[PDB]
Amino acid sequence: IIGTYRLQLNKGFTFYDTIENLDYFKELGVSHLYLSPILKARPGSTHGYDVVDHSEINEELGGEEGYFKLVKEAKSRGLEIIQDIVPNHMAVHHTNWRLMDLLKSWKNSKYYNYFDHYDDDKIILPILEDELDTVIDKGLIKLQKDNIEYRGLVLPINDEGVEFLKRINCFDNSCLKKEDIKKLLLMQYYQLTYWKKGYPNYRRFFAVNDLIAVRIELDEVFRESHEIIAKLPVDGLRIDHIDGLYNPKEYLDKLRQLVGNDKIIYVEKILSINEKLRDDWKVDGTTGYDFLNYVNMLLVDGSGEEELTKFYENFIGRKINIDELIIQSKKLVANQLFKGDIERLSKLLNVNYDYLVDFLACMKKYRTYLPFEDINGIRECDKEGKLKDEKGIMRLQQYMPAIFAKGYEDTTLFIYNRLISLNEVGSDLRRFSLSIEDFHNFNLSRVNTISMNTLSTHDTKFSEDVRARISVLSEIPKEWEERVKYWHDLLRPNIDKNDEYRFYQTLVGSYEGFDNKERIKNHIIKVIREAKVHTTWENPNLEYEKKVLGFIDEVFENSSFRNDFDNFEKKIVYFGYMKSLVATTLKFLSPGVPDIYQGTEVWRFLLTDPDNRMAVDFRKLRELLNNLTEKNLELSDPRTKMLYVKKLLQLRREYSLNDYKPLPFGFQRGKVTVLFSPIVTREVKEKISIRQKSVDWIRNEEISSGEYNLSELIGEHKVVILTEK
Ligand SMILES: [Mg+2]
Repeated sequence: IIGTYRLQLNKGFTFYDTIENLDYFKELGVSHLYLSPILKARPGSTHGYDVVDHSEINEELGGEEGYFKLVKEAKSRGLEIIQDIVPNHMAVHHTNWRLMDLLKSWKNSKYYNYFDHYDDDKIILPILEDELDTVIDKGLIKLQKDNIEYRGLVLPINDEGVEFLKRINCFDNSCLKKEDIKKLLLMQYYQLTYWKKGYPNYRRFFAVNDLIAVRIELDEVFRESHEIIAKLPVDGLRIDHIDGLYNPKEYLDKLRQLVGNDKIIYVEKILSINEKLRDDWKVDGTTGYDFLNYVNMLLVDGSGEEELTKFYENFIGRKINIDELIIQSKKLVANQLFKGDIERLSKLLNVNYDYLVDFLACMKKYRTYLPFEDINGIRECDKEGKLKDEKGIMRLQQYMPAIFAKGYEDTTLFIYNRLISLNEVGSDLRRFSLSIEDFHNFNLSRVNTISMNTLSTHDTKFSEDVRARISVLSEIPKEWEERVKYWHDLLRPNIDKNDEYRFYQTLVGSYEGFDNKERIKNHIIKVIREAKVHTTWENPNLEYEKKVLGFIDEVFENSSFRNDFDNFEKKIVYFGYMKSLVATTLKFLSPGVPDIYQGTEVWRFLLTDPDNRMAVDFRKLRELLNNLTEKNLELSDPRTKMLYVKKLLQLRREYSLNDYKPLPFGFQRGKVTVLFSPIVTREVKEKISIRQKSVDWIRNEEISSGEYNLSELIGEHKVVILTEK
């Protein structure tokens, strides 16, 4: 109802670690703690999306005891929970006893249909670090009476294998041959392979072999997998990857039936160019990528579009067309990561493999929702009317988001580097910037929504503050161009200029001094592997990657670069905070519910997961909150941003806001007016009329009715908030 605060739970931050910080959250002003998944995940999981037991609350977080202790402790200071749940899939680990049961007994297992496996004879688990023969030859498979172990993974032995071991009267590695181990493995209901020379014959999360989907569309599977979930004393739920479901609508109807229509439910689901959530999803919105990108585009200055475009082209010496890039990247991922699944979907749907890859690469939204959506939702890419089997399309719909996500989010976003502050999850790189009236129209359609407004998550490519700095370049492209050409002649890098160009922008976004350089180094390596041009996760080009790492060591080692960059960067950083405050105000005061990624209630520069997964120093945040004040804060002081978070969450509790009236450079909701300027490096020339005695809500300094320059109202921060009386 007022604000959500996302916490990344794990062993290093447990239910008890949360309990210690409840007074902080309360005083910050937030109403809901937005908890990461809490069912038992693999031991040591830093994130909890690799579920291994549906019927138990993760002991590494505090177990069932800690959770209810947390909840009751939290409610006792007006804090509610929105609990992240993961319906679609589980992890291949021995701690997943349901899955082990299927591996042991196959058709005799009650969990035979709980898992989305393709074939009825075997399951192929491409999880070996080497060829099976090599693994065996190295003796990396340890035998017991009734189980094998590989790299700490325990898998059971079926009846036939155990009969074999009794025949040869041998139950450890000492009393049998390598070809005996071989024979034993070949007769297991599971067949282990090298992770690169095997297609899984089961449905995954995207292309993650470790994760196998559960068949929640079957009513027994849904009941069992939501047994603990249904008992949770929580105000709300967030649904991970709902687009993976065979029938999301049916799933939401059963979830609503289960936990009642009063709970707040958000879905993780990426919306495209004009899409909205299905009317019949009894759901209160998404986690807010739509909002994020609307603000994100608004922060970008349109007048720099042509110049940034032409320089990018000139600097890499290659023109890049975005629509072809998107298309080729989806086709790249279809063939590289999902060839096995698309081969099967071709046979199921009676089409040629290429036509089907062409169709998936054509889809302009993440997926269609037959049998509820009409068949003409696939009409436009199925130009030849080949796709007709309803259930086949229903089946295909489960893979459609994986092509969009892996092709656009995890490939295109790491290649088209014109201005990477835009390369975000849920973005549309076909557009560049957005207007205030565009922003108003977006809000107008959401005036009564409680959907999340967020600018940073555990999956966003960057934190909001990283994007705010890089977007400043759009306002000063000429100066930007000068710097890059000098840096490029100064350093003489033996690498792809697209990688080099990428790096510079990343430094601009994330600069906190020329130390701690392993973060940017690891990130850039991740970037170019995602890009899939000179290297990949499956086949790292160690020779190229070393050139890239060499370049970055040279950079941090070049006094001329450091001094030049440092001086350019002072401007960026100064203007970036401004954009960040504008965005921040927009997040708390637009229609919808504002979300806070842990630690980002102050300045915080996070790159891509896993960099955005670093520990948050709550002790420090508490000390800042303790010493909070409204004068004379340096813009770059962390208390400046925290001040906004605390005062706008507070605003949310005292002033009614259900109302939205657009202004040329702001908007009104009740007795609240927001005035801002997304452009920050140039003085805004506008007259503004304050009709009535108002209060600067951050400064608590009354402003009297009258005409004003806008530049005087918004001052250094580029945003003001006015309340009446
Ligand atoms: Mg995710």
